[PDB]
Amino acid sequence: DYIDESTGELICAANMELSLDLLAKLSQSGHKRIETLFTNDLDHGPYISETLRVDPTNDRLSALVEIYRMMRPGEPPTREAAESLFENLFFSEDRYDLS
Amino acid sequence: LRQQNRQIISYVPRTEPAPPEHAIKMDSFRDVWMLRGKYVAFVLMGESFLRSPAFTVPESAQRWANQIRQEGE
Amino acid sequence: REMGTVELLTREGEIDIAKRIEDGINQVQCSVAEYPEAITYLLEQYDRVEAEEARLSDLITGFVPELAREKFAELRAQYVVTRDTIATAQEEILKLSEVFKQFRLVPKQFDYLVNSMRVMMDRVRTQERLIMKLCVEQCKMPKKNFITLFTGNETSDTWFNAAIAMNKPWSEKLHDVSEEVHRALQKLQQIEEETGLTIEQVKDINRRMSIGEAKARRAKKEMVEANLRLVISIAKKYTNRGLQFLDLIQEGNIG
Amino acid sequence: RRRKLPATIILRALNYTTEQILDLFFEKVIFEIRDNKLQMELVPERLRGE
Repeated sequence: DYIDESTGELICAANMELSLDLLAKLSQSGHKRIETLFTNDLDHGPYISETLRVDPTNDRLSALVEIYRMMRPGEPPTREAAESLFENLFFSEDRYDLS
Repeated sequence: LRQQNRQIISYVPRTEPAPPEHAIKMDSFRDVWMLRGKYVAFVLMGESFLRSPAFTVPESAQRWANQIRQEGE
Repeated sequence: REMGTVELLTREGEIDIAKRIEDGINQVQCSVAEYPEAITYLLEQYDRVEAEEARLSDLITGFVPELAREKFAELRAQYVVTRDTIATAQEEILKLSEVFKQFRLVPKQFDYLVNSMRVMMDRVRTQERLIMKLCVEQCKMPKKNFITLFTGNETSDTWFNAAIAMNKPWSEKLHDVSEEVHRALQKLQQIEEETGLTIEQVKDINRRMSIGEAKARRAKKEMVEANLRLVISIAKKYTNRGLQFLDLIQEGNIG
Repeated sequence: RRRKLPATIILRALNYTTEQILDLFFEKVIFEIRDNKLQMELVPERLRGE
C-alpha cells in the first residue's frame, strides 16, 4: 500500500486492482517504484488474492473473534478467552500430540 | 463499590470495494480511451504523471495534449 | 450469559446492602409493633403456653426465665393501661411498641402478625372497593366530587345522600342499593370497632411495611445475583455424582 | 469438521499482515518509471506456457 506524503492519505490499499486513474494518482504524488503480483491463468493461480477479498476480517483481533464465534456460538467473545482458545487449539502440549 | 467486568470485543466487515471496468479501445485517435464523460484525459511527460483538466470533447483534449507535448520538450 | 450480565460486589457494597436490609427490617418491625393486635396475639400465645398447651421454645427466640416472665407481665400491664387510657392511648401504644421491639420474638410469630395485618387491611380494602363500586360504578357519580367528599370520612353518609340528592337525572335511582350501602357502612363500623383504631393510619402502616418489604427483597435479589458466581464455583466440584450440573447450581442458589 | 471459514483467517490470527501474506504466497515484479516509465525487469523463465 502507498500513502501520500502531504496529507498522509492511503492512495491505494494492498491487494487491489491497479488502473489508469490509480496509477496516475499514485504517480502525481511522487512515487517512482511500483511492484505488483505475477499471476498466470494456468500455472500461478491467484487464489490467495481471491481468498483475501472474500475474507471479511480486518486484523488478528477480528480473526480471533471470528474463530471464537465459530467454535462456541452463542457465547459473548472475550479477548483473553479467544487468545487462550487459540493457544490451546494446536500450540499446547497438553492438548496436542504429534508423536 | 463494584468491580469492573471483562470487556466484550467486536469488529466490523472490511466492505471490499468494486473493481473498475475501464472499457477502452485504440483505433486511430490515440486519445479515444473511454473512462467517463470526456472518457480519456490522459497525458504523461517526464518522470512523473500529470492530470489533464478533462475537456469533455475529444478533439479539444487531443490538440491541447499535442500542443503541450510539442512545447514540453 | 444471564449470570455474567451482572457484576460482583465488594466489601463496601456488602456493608451498604446489609445496612439497607437492617433499615428495612427495622422499619417493618416498627410498623408491625405499632399495632395493638400484635400485643393481643402475644398475650394469647403466652396464656396458651401457661395453660400447658405449648412450650417456651416457640414463644420468643431469646432476648434482644423469670426475666422473660416479668417482662411479659410488664407488657400485659402496659397493654391494659393502654386500653384504659383511651389521648394518652397513642403515646402508650408507642411505648408498648418500643417494649415489644425490645423483645426478640419468633419469625413464625412475626409472620402471623404480618398476615393478620394483611387480613384486616384486605377486609378494609374490600369494603372500600365495595363502597366505591356501589356509587361510583353504579350511580355514575363524578370522579373529583367522589374524591373530595370521600377522602378522609369513609364512614358516614357523605357519599350516600350526596350522590343521590344532587338533582341529576341519573342520581335518584338507586335507593334499592342504598340498603347495600348501609350494610357496607355497618361492616366498616364493625371492623373499626374490632380494630380499635382509624383507617388512614392502618393504610399508612400497610404501605410503609410494603415499601420496607420491597426494599429488603431488592437487596436480597442483589446479593443473590452477586453471589451466583460463588454458587457456580462451589457447585463445580460435584458434577459427576449422579446429578446434573443445572440441578446442582439450582440447589446452590437455594442454599 | 465444523463450519468452514476462509483460509486467511487463521493466517491473520498467526500475526500476519496482508503485505506479508502476499509476499509469502506470491512473487514480486518491480515496475520502474524511467522515460517511458514502462520498463519492468524481465526474468526469462516468466514467458513459458502463457
